[PDB]
Amino acid sequence: RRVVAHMPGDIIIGALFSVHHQPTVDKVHERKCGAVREQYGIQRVEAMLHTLERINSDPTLLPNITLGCEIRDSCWHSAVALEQSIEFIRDSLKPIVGVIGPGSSSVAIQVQNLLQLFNIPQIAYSATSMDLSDKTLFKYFMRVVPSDAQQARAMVDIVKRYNWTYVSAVHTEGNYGESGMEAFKDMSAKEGICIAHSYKIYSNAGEQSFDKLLKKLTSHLPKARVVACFCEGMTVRGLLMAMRRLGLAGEFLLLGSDGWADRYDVTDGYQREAVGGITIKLQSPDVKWFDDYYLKLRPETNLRNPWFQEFWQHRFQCRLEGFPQENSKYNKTCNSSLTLKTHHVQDSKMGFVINAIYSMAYGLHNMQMSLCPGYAGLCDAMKPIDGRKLLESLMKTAFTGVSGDTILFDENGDSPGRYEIMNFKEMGKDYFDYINVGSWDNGELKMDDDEVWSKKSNIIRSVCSEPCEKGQIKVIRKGEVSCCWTCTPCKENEYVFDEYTCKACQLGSWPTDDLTGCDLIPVQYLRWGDPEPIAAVVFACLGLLATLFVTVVFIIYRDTPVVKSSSRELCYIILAGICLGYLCTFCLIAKPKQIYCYLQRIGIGLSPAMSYSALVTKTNRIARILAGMSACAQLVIAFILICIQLGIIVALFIMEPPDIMHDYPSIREVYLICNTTNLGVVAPLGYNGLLILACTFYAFKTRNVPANFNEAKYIAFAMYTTCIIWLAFVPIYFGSNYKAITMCFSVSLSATVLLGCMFVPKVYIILA
Amino acid sequence: RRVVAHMPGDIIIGALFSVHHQPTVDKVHERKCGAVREQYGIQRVEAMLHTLERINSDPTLLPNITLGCEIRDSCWHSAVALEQSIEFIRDSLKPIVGVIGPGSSSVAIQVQNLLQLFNIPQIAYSATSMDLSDKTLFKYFMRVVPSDAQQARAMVDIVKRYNWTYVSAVHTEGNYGESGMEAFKDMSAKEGICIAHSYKIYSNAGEQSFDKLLKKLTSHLPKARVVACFCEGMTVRGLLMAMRRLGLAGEFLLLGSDGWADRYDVTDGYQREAVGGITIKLQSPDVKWFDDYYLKLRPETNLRNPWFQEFWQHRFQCRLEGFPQENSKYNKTCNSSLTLKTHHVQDSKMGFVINAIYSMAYGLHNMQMSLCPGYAGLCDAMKPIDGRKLLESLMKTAFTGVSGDTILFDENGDSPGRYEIMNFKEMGKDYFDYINVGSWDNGELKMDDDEVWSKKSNIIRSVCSEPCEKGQIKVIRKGEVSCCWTCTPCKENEYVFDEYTCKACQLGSWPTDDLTGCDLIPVQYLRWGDPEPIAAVVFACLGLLATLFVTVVFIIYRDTPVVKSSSRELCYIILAGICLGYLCTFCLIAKPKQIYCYLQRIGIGLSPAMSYSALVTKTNRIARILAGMSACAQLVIAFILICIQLGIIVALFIMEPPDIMHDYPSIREVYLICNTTNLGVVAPLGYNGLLILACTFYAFKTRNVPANFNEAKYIAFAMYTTCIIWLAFVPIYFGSNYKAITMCFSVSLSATVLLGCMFVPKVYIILA
Ligand SMILES: C[C@@H](NC(=O)c1ccc(C#Cc2cccc(F)c2)cn1)C(C)(C)O
Ligand SMILES: C[C@@H](NC(=O)c1ccc(C#Cc2cccc(F)c2)cn1)C(C)(C)O
Ligand SMILES: *[C@@H]1O[C@H](CO)[C@@H](O)[C@H](O)[C@H]1NC(C)=O
Ligand SMILES: *[C@@H]1O[C@H](CO)[C@@H](O)[C@H](O)[C@H]1NC(C)=O
Ligand SMILES: N[C@@H](Cn1oc(=O)[nH]c1=O)C(=O)O
Ligand SMILES: N[C@@H](Cn1oc(=O)[nH]c1=O)C(=O)O
Repeated sequence: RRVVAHMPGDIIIGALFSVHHQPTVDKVHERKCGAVREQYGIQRVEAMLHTLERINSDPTLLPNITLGCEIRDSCWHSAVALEQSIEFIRDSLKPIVGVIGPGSSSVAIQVQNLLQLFNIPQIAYSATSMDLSDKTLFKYFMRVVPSDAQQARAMVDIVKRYNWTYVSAVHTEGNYGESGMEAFKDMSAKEGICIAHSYKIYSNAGEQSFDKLLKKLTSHLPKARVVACFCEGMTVRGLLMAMRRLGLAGEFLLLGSDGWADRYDVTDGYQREAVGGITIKLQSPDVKWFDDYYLKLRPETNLRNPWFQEFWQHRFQCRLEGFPQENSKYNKTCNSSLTLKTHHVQDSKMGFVINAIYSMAYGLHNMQMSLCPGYAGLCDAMKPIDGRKLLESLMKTAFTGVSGDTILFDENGDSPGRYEIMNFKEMGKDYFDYINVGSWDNGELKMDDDEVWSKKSNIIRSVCSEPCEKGQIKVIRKGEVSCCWTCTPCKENEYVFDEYTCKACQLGSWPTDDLTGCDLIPVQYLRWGDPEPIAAVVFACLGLLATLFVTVVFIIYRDTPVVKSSSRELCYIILAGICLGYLCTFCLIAKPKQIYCYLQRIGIGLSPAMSYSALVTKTNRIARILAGMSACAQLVIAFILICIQLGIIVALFIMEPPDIMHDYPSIREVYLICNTTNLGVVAPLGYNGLLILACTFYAFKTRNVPANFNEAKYIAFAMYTTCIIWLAFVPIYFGSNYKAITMCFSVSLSATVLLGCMFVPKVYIILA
Repeated sequence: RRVVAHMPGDIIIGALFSVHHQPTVDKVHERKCGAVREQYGIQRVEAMLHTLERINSDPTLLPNITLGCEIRDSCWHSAVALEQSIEFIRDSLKPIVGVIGPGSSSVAIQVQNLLQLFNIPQIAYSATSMDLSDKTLFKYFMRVVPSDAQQARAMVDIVKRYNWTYVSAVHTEGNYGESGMEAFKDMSAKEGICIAHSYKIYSNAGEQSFDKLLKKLTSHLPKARVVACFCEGMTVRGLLMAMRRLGLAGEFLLLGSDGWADRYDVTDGYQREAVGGITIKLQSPDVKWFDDYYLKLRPETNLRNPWFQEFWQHRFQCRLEGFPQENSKYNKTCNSSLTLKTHHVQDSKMGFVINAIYSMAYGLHNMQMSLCPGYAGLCDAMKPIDGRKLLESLMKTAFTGVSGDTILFDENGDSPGRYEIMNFKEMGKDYFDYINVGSWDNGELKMDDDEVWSKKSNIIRSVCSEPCEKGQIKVIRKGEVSCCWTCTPCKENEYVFDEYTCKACQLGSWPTDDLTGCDLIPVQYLRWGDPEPIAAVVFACLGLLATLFVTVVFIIYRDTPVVKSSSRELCYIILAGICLGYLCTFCLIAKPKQIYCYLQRIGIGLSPAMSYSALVTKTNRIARILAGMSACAQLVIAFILICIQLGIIVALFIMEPPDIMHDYPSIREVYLICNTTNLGVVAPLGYNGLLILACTFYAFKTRNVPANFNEAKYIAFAMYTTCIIWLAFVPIYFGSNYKAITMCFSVSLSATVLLGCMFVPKVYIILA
């Protein structure tokens, strides 16, 4: 029923070219094909018809015998191609020794499933899916083109080079699109790429299907502006027509594939919508001798091609009245002046088709040479050409292609190849073209970023979220695509440990600038400078001057009656304690070290205790003599209890060594202090307070007595005031942080009031 | 060539049964298929051979015409089935009017692609993939079974019923497994299920492939304990063999499908590894007449089935001497006592097979009744049986199946069906069986959770992470599936409002008990009661009593001679001041409101001024008396001094109006006290300090002058004591936030010392 192109020969080679368009979604069941094709149709048919005659004319290839062909139309449809393939193998049920496989991957799979049953090798020129690399299922299938694994790698490289992270995905329903999108999704989601949503659609889908697909694509338009299309040319054209219908004229960047390549028939009429698209095209130089033969073809003389008259009518819209094919649908006639030179575009994969035919010829040549080296022709051992031997010879053959490079097949039947990255641009006014803006070879992507985006303002990068590495802010993911995150700044206490978590530093520590890491907060100590410490040391200096003056005035007047009243040694240890207190004041405000830290503690424990014990063991005799031991050796009765005092601090000392803790009152600052604790400091103060209570009780006992210049009342008043000076600082000491300056002040004031109200009257009048 | 089973008839019906096993991975190219099958092989062939004879015998169906058949072996392989299908259509190049399609989905697709080119209806009994529902690509395909969309729905229902979330997935490479797993993935990822990893493998893959697959499965073993297998019976058997080999004995839960169903040939020998697995099986009642016919078959008499001798020798391991198919591999001979009744198991999908055949017959009948109603037989308008008419009659035919229900086809060529959920359990010792533990019909999943997991301890649910929603802890997702989360506690300041983020209360609130919502922690005020305020109130009461007693004494003893030197009005001013102080302390300790601290400030200002202003001028007069306008100048001096302080207080109030602030010292607690500043509490305090200094200077001037019982000495005692108290409260005030209670104490103590050192000599002297 369907027509076929013949060429007589001793050996017949089949061919499946999509001369006509895929049947519409209505007429699929009738299996009637659409309009004729030029690039994928007549050009390839003429290419095969001419290359066979070139081979036949060549004496150095397939000598003494001729190569024929039986070219059939597959209409880019699996059913039509399967029917034509059945027509191929009808003889096996002149035999077809091999076919030049169809262009579509799914169609090639369908044809191979039938052909491998009859041992008919099949060489494809544009079938690209990875599924055809499985030699277990597709043993009799070979390619002159690489698989789409390299194409998926190239697409991922392109999306990676341009910061594209949040893209959408579209692929044509079938085997090429499906496998390509699976490979792309795998190797993209592996590295860094996030897909907004993957869509699939048939090439022959209606207008409504493409409209719905474009609406779904636009649902993510503000964020995902890049659409990775592992789609055929017709799918991309349908997308462009949908864009035109609903007024989208540059909101998307279409990233095409080998299906789009640099085809002018997929952007014609809709150039404005496809501008800025980036496509991948298998590298194949133009074939000059094909152009020299094709452009001189005329319908009157071209009889061996059954589709040439229809193509001539369809291209130059006209009617060939003289010939049986007229097609009066075209109103005007064709004058003998129209030529194929005008608006001639040679298809991209012409080299591949010629290479496939040459490959089959060379395989046949090798097999013939191997079988009968002597005979020049078809030997008796070659009349029943075996498909297995031909396949074996083809799998190892190597030759020189039309381009000039070496064509050879690997273990999977594929062939080496490199890609060109083309960009659809507007060059002039009302002029669009495909510009070669890069290449991809074995993982090396050499792109040129000046022709595409001839400026710094490129396409808005398809990113879900802006880079959120701005200082404090971290990144959290809400379960959806790991590229759509939300930004939360975390507390100044913590610093970022990774991009998704920030952790806290140690108890005493602060994050560094920009929270890159963590540092140690400097320990700010009580300095020898500062207002309060310098005031304290001034106080201590005044105190020392007072003590030395009083000691001098006592040494001058040793045995005077106005002095020799009580034990003189008690009124030596009192001044000793007074001096030691101010020595403690000096020792306290200092860098916390090992020696100073126990020196200050033993001093605080020992000084006021000694002085006030001396005062008590003076007043005891002083008032018991008038109320009704003593002698002069009361110094002992003091010392022993003072020794007890010493002993108890020994008990407190042995438990707590004079170390330094690093007090942390807040997260911001760090302080260092002595090893003094509540238990270690409340006991000596408790003992001192008991002594104070006894002294106060007994100063009350004596109060007013007639003595030498009335010491008793003044010392009682000093005791009274000291009792409350001690208590004043208690709230701002127990639990506070400045307990050192308070200790210095308390000791200073206590010493001053004790010295000023017991010594000053007596020695003052003595000097006066 | 391959052997086929013939049956003469007027109309021939093709059939493709997997009589032999799938060719091994090393024999695929030769297309030599393996050992014979019983359930999927001989049983189905015998079923068709007997069903056709039943139809021929039946006069009410297809009268006056006999039904023939040409049964061929597909070996469960696409290539072998395609070869057999080519042999079916070889006449078109007695015609085959229709085939009973193969069992596999991919094999059925391959056969349909070829059959639709010749208008040959194909009815499948077990092909269940969704892809075969597309009537555009598979117009001539019908089935008596539902698609696997319902099966994926059933699997998702089962995984969601037992709260399996982090399941793993395996499917057989092909069309049934692929489509089933895509459907399951969609339907499961939609609701709440996550897939640890999806794996694919061929049925005839080697031991190494299954070992690698099982190692990858065990890589998630502790967490992903349930495996959803959209796998064929042979894939499940291979998984079981791997489990036996590498020592897995029941730490996986295999969730089978229609491929597994309740097949005993996938768990034979490896029952221990498959125990506990849950499978889905299409419901099909056992056919009784088929059992009656089948169990009486003998190799001697059964000649029409060419595979019966081989099957007989394979099943009972023995050699048949009396027939050409000796197969001397087996040692022993076959005695005339072996019967098929022993260990007989009828396959699950037998009724479907019968139904398919019946459906075809019925359709033919209908079409005949539609074409030639009068003639009984094959009318002249029916000799070239038309595929389109037969398909159209099949698509609308409805009849009664062997089960008893009504078989009919919908618009997609499918048929209604329901599923049984079976469980592989161990009944006794060394005895395993498939137990019907549930069903699934049109979305309703009935199950028996007591039969599977007899105890409450079921299989450890496949969960990637334990429920983190308990208390303050929060869920954080990493860069992987959303069913695995890290459980991290966020601080007690924050409350969780969403399961993936928690936020802190603004300034003065706390999270509730449920950590859902801030609670606005209550404010704390001075709180009438408590020990300290009660003591303060007691002191205030004592002071008021003292003031009233002194005033009563003063007003009773008006112009007594001893009280004549001191100014009466100045004493009145003093008493008024002390009374105002004791009222101000009462006012201050209370709930803070506008009016309260509107006058508490003027109290704290005036009352000390009211007293000390009078006292200073009194002392000035008493000093001028000794050193050298009585009352007239003193009152105006008091006037101007009190007025200057009143003006200062008024200006401070005007410049800084009082408002009840809600100061927040920390996040934990909130306090309210009406606004005060450094100036607001220093300027009046500084003024009164100047007053105290002046009073101290003057009463030092007078010191111990002879007077009425030397009131100067009492004044000196008063100023000493007052200065001491004022200096005493500095640390507790300026070091802590207890402003109110310390102010109460200070005011009360100053007032009481002024009331003690004065007016006590007066009262106790004038009393005598
Ligand atoms: C600050 C603190 N005060 C003291 O822990 C303290 C310790 C020692 C002294 C003293 C003294 C002194 C007095 C006179 C002569 C002399 F040699 C020494 C005062 N306060 C408390 C109890 C919280 O008020
Ligand atoms: C807590 C603080 N005390 C006061 O801010 C203060 C304010 C007023 C008074 C008083 C009084 C008074 C005394 C006698 C009669 C009278 F009517 C009033 C005391 N202290 C300081 C100075 C740190 O001690
Ligand atoms: C984003 O692309 C730019 C060039 O367009 C370049 O900085 C780099 O390839 C990408 N940036 C990063 C951080 O990788
Ligand atoms: C599964 O569903 C929820 C999980 O929290 C629970 O209420 C129920 O008891 C679980 N188990 C079964 C057998 O439904
Ligand atoms: N690469 C495609 C072939 N191809 O698809 C088109 O749309 N044009 C074209 O040449 C395939 O592998 O099927
Ligand atoms: N629906 C299944 C049918 N089936 O698969 C098996 O492995 N056994 C069996 O009956 C398929 O499409 O393959």
